[PDB]
Amino acid sequence: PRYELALILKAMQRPETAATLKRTIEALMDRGAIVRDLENLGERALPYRISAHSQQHNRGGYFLVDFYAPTAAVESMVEHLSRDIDVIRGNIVKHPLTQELKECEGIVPVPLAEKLYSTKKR
Amino acid sequence: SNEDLPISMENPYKEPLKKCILCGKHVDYKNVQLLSQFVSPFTGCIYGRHITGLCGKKQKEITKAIKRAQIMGFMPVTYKDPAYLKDPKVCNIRYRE
Amino acid sequence: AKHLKFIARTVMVQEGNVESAYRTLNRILTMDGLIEDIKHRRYYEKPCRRRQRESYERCRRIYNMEMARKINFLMRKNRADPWQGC
Amino acid sequence: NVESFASMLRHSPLTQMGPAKDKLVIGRIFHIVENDLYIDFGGKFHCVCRRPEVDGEKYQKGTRVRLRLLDLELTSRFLGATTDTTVLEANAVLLGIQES
Amino acid sequence: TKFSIYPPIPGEESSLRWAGKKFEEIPIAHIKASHNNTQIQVVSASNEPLAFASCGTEGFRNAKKGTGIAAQTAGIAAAARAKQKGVIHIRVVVKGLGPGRLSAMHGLIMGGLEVISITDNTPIPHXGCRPRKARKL
Amino acid sequence: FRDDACRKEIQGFLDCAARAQEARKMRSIQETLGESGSLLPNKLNKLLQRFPNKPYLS
RNA sequence: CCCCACUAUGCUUAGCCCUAAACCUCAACAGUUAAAUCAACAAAACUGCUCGCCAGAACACUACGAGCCACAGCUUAAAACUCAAA
Ligand code: FES
Ligand SMILES: [K+]
Ligand SMILES: [Mg+2]
Ligand SMILES: [Mg+2]
Ligand SMILES: [Mg+2]
Ligand SMILES: [Mg+2]
Ligand SMILES: [Mg+2]
Ligand SMILES: [Mg+2]
Ligand SMILES: [Mg+2]
Ligand SMILES: [Mg+2]
Ligand SMILES: [Mg+2]
Repeated sequence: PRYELALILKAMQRPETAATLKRTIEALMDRGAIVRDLENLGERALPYRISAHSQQHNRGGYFLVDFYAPTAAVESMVEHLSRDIDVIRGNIVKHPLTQELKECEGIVPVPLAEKLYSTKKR
Repeated sequence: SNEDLPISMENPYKEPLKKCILCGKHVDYKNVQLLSQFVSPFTGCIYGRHITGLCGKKQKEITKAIKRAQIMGFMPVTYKDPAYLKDPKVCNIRYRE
Repeated sequence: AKHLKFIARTVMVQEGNVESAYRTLNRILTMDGLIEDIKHRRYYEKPCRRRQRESYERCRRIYNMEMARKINFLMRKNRADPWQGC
Repeated sequence: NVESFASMLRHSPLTQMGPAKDKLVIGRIFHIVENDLYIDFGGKFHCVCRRPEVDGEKYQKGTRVRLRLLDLELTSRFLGATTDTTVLEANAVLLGIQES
Repeated sequence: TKFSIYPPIPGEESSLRWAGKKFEEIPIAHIKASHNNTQIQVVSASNEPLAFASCGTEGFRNAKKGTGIAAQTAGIAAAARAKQKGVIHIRVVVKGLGPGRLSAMHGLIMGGLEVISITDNTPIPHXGCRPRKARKL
Repeated sequence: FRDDACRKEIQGFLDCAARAQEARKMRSIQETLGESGSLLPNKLNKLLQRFPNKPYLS
């Protein structure tokens, strides 16, 4: 299916970041994935401190990899990212653009519930 | 029979159903700016739908996106990211007297 | 512990008015439910007891909001008697 | 050739008005209690409007005024009630006086 | 400019100053308001301890420590030792809902310190350790 | 414990107690009058008597 | 009952045990709101069809028999004596 890899990389110089991305995209292809696009979301301060591979991180490079892969590649890729020392945090989710949003007519009002109690005099 | 008798039909004056501010829009966990508009600035607590004004479907979408974004490294948990404090105030809550 | 400090639950004092800053902070923590949450967490509330409390609190909200809605609806009728003497 | 009730109802101004929310109507003050003006505007129920602060003395019994209607009858069903509670008055906003 | 209750964010260029010091440079008064005691420690922005006072160190014992006046006395004592070390403005970080939560802050002010901000850091577990069983009273 | 040296502080405490003594006398009057209250339970119950909730059919 | 300390235990894995006010004490499916609405209370009153279950209290979540990884257990489950009530 179509997946989205949300990849937070260690803050590095341009050469080491390109080597990490190439090494990560090749890992996807080695597992049978068809990589569709690579998006750079920019280097930013993390929302909190993240400890990864005996190091503390406060900034990271946010990248996205849109790709298709067999269902068995996800588990194998997650294991690969856990060993890459230049990856702070990597998560694979089902691509949000696959889920088609159903149409909505609006808010249907809810009337106050009726006949909850008998009408006998108490 | 008679021309002036009422005729059966649907209410012509019926108003269109109201929609939430996010009706028809995609809620992504990477759009931290939008998600930040539905958490407390001081505590990061997700606002209930009585504060956000969202429909049930979008209250769930926002909630699930926030929880995903927080643990994936996109959004803080204990406070609203200060970068997003000057965004439009869409929630119905006032903390200053 | 891993987050930045002096952002969460932080209120700045204006013109040395520490009372108003503390009241604002207490109002913030109260509205977000933290004060009541801290109190309920001092001793363990068993799940059966928590479910009963939530049911009681939800039924109280419905009753209180419906009584308030009726009070506001009838308040206009609190005007002086237009037909006094009849 | 006697007009039927169905005909009277179809061609009545109250029928032709449609929904009452945000409709401008002409009312007449028929009863006054202190600064509460009781105004009939052609509906089942009168509305009660407070005397405006400006030109309050111009509003007297018989004075015709302009109203913006909100509801012809204020009614609501409350928790546990079997029927709707009615206050037996219309909801309207007093705009001013009508003059020629 | 209008007043902002939100604290200045470190790394941005704010105009607020206190004795020529930025918000990130103001010392911190850590108040631990427990149910049976109140502890106050003033530290520098670099985490250097400057003064410590608690209801117990001010000569209160047993239930008297868990009072507002006991915390107020601890605040004055901590303020006095901190003022000698050059402290005027402090950032208050209070954790706990004890009786000396607010009184400890008053004592810091009566002792000559100016509170520029108040921070709550009461630990709230998001799901955490199981607390002790309820009391039968 | 010499009152001669603590005059200003004593006069403060004395005035503060007097203000709190009068304040209770003020509050009590305004509480019964309802000057600050949204409505008095007594007044708010006479209004409900006129529009009683009807959980039964008539 | 209140305070402190600490164990079995609450967790995981692999097997047992098979019990709860396991109760929303309101069976499944289909249907109705009219007639008589209806002991009381509770969560208005009923029809069709089917399975399960019940027939004074207590003895009795007991005895015996039988089955079961259960061996101070579980399930099924009586009788005698006693009472005019429960
Ligand atoms: S009202 Fe349409 S999605 Fe919310
Ligand atoms: K039950
Ligand atoms: Mg143990
Ligand atoms: Mg676990
Ligand atoms: Mg159960
Ligand atoms: Mg049963
Ligand atoms: Mg069955
Ligand atoms: Mg029997
Ligand atoms: Mg048993
Ligand atoms: Mg047995
Ligand atoms: Mg046996």
